[PDB]
Amino acid sequence: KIFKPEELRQALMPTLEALYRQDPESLPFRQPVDPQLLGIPDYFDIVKNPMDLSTIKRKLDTGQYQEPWQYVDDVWLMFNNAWLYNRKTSRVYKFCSKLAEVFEQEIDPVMQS
Ligand SMILES: Cc1noc(C)c1-c1ccc2c(c1)nc(CCc1ccccc1)n2CCN1CCOCC1
Repeated sequence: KIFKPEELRQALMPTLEALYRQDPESLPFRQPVDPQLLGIPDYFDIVKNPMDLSTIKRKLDTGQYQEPWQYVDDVWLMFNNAWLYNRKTSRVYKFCSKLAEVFEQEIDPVMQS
């Protein structure tokens, strides 16, 4: 499959928008994790490949995703990072799990079409 980056933007962006609409659950994911602001100086040791919603949006706007799985891989990276770093009892871990449930529902049909 050859992929049109504006046709992929139009197909994929509503799945990203689905994640942004979740409030409060998307709030920690809207900008890059800032370890200084959050007081978590080991974050970049543990999380080698950070990702967040703003980064995925800018990637999709600059035509960075040659094919849709690369996009799906970034969304999962963002989730896996938050699950790796955070305790299971934490607000952000539980928000991650909600976002992942939303994403799975949204992306399923879109990757079909
Ligand atoms: C994502 C992710 N992965 O690991 C952590 C830790 C986060 C993360 C990532 C971000 C998190 C956050 C947790 N909790 C909050 C709000 C509470 C807070 C805690 C300490 C200091 C200040 C606030 N935010 C901050 C959310 N703000 C909202 C407004 O825009 C900037 C980020």
